[PDB]
Amino acid sequence: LKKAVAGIKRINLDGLRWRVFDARGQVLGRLASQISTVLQAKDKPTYCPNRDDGDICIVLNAKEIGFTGRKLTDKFYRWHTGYIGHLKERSLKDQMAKDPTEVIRKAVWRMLPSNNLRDDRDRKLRIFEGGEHPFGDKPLEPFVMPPRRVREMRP
Amino acid sequence: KISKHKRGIRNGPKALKPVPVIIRCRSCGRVKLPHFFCCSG
Amino acid sequence: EAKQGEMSSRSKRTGIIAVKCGMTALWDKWGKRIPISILWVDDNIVSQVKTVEKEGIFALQIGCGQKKPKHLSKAVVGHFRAQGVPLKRKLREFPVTEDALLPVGTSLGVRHFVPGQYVDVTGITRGKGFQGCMKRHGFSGMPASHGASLSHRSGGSTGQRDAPGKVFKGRKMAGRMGADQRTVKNVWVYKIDPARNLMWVRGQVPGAEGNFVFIKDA
Amino acid sequence: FRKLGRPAGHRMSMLRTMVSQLVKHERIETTVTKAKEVRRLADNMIQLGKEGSLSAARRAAGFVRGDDVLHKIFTELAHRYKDRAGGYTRLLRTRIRVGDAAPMAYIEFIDRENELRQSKPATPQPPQRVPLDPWERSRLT
Amino acid sequence: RQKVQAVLKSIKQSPKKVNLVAALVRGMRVEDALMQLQVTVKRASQTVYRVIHAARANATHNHGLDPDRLLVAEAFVGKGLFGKKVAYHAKGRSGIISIPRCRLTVIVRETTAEEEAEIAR
RNA sequence: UUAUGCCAAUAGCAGCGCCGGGCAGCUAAGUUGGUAUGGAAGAACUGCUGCUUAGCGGGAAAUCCUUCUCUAUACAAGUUCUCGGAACAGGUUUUAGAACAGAACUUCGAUAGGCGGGAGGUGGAAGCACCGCGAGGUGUGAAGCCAUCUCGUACUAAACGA
RNA sequence: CAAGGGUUCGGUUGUUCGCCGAUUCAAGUGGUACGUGAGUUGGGUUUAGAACGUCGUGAGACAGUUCGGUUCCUAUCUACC
RNA sequence: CCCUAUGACGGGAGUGCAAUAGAGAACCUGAGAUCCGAUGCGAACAAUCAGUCGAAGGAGUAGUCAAGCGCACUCACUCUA
Repeated sequence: LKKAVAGIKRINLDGLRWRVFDARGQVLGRLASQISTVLQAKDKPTYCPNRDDGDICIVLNAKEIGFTGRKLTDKFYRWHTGYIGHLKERSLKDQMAKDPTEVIRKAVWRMLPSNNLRDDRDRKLRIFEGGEHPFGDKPLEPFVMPPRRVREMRP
Repeated sequence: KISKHKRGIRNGPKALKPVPVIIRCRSCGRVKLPHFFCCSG
Repeated sequence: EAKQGEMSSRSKRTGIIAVKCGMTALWDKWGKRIPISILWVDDNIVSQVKTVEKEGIFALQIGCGQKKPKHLSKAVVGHFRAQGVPLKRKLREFPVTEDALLPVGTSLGVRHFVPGQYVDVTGITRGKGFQGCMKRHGFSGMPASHGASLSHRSGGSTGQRDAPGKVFKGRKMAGRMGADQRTVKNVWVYKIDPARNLMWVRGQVPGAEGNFVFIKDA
Repeated sequence: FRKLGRPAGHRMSMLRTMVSQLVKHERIETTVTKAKEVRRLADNMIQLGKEGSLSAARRAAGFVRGDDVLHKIFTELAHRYKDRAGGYTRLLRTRIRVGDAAPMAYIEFIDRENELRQSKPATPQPPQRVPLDPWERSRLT
Repeated sequence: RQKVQAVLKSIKQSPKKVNLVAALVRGMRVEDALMQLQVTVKRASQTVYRVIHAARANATHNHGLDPDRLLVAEAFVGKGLFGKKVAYHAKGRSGIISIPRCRLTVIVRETTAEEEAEIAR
């Protein structure tokens, strides 16, 4: 739903930059920290820590995504519904067959700095688990992760 | 113990609302809310 | 219950909105007595066909009753007029499948319901006001010949420094009880009339002494 | 329906005095949600003026009291409503003032010299007809 | 001059009772003030009314004021003398109650140029 | 027991004065209705492939979805129709109710009262006639009354000229 | 493996425990300030009286026994309906 | 003396070195706690010894001065967050 997925870019400042993080389906944390930077504007020189100049960074195709080891069926997500007793728990297989966007959204949410600009930063983040995005007509800068991936290999 | 802050906050939402429509005996003097027996004619 | 009413293999047909008239007592051919409720359907009609295409969801907007321009508040006079649909006492929406989709302006009635099968009602029940425990939840109470200022009250949450003054979401005396409570999987409809469009049900349908009930499950 | 907050003996033994005074005098000024209550005894004591038999007179002897407002009823209120079928009091809402926020209300009869809302004319009732249930009024627009 | 002033001293009805009603006409037209006052029930309204009408009359008898171009600009209360007294309780424990008194002030000015907003209302 | 002189028929009071009844309302000792299906993941436990790394399937009143309830202050704050003198507000009630709230009615009107008709409860009115000295009985007579329920009627109070 | 739902009445004792009688699908083990008195009870037990046995040479005590022995709070806040 | 109030301690007029609402009667000077105000900014999606340091803002806005009547300085200044 173009409306319900185009988000609230009618709320931020728009006039800075649109950038695209397309995980090629490799790795959660190494996508994540890169995001938590770009989506915190600490990567350009004019940083000043009492403000939000987070650029728009848009992640693409969270269906094609890779998380190594066998955490997939081991690391659940835990959450407490207030009502005595309850602890609603959900494995990552469940989470990924449900909506593989929420996963990374929550992860970077936790990585971002623990202050009340955190929500007011995620207000500058949008996701499609496809390559199909309606935020194309805007000035689109696809982004490249650092050239720092030696990728040690094992028998 | 609890100060102007809470005291004002509690006495406020008990504020006086100006009364709506209010009619007067066009010539018979008094003023009144609707549905009264001011007068006769 | 299948192969009846008017649909294909599997769907949900729309619900029909009626009025609790009272209760009485019938009998069967095997000479046994069943209580009876009479639900009056006031010429319910279709007033809006909701659309996943245009709006987003599949819903038939059945109106019930009769109302007058001196009784409607203009924002709905406009609705009814734009639909071009006779005036009704209360509106109600139902979500029903892609099939079982009706034309704007087709009236409904009790022959929509095949006898002998079941229904699900929903009647905004008969609250009692700001009741207290021992009736709101069937709590007990301390004796009436030993204990003072408790003869009819309740207990106390678990409580001590652990669970620190944190009464979990418990059970206290509370406001009224008027709400909508289904009677799931009702027992078969005795009889419905061609004219007069009533219908008798085995009994215990929620809702007031009139003005409130919905029906579905068929 | 009202209790007025009074033991059910004292409540009657007040309402009697109130209707009786409402008949001795012609107008009274009383708390509305109690005028809304004499609104019934006044009429059911007018009906006995209209009937006037020995039975329905010795019955009114119990409900009215104080003075011979009994005779006042039987003699003038009958003869002034021998036609008026129902509705024998006006119960206007003057809310004059009290010091207790208690509303106040004029209550007095209808076809007198100087009433408060100059009445409609006492028309005899039309006679009953069989009720029907067509439910045929579409009220479309 | 301007800001015609009318006070009333020794109003023997407590201040949190007087200001409660004064806040109703805290800032609007004198006519509708005198009108909402006589349809409120609270029995501070009679003194608040005495005061606003006395202000209007003083504003007239002093030159340069149109008692229809008037509207109360400011008005408030203020505690005055209250002659304390003893207060009794069970168990011989005593206390004190203070019969209160207060003053009220009203300060009016012409409706200088705000009719233009008012008609817009 | 006190009063209406007395008879007659009523009233007050005895914390309904005490009895026998008692509709609507409320309640349960009464009556209903539920204690399910379908779907996924998957416990030990079980099998079979494998190819020695692994592959999948059954597999529990268990977990999660489907029913019921609550929800857009769901701050990515959602969608549809319609009103624009529109929504309110006030007044008569209410199947709703502590105020607020909801819902009904607001004079081209049944909103409540009132009056007529029934229903529904008590259970043979008074006066009159008879039988007996009386206590008292029988007829006139399912009489007499009426808290509620329905049904007729705007007769009262709910328009509105702020 | 499993906490989803359950886990009874009555007899003597203040009893927790426990014994018992009658039942059930079963009559679970601990935590929760040995949950819970600004919710209730107040029987035990730790005030003053009184008495029995024992100890003290008396005044008195008894981790022995029996009888009787005022239960305060108008809810600010957090929590919650 | 007038003016609105039931009634003025009120408001004017007036005496007075005093404006006497900064001597109006308990009456000089009149302070802090306390209360109601008026203005300017902030304030109903953001959690706590309530701040300190930074700070986008908003607002009220001064001056000197050759140079030209502006602009460009006074890190202008003051509140605010």
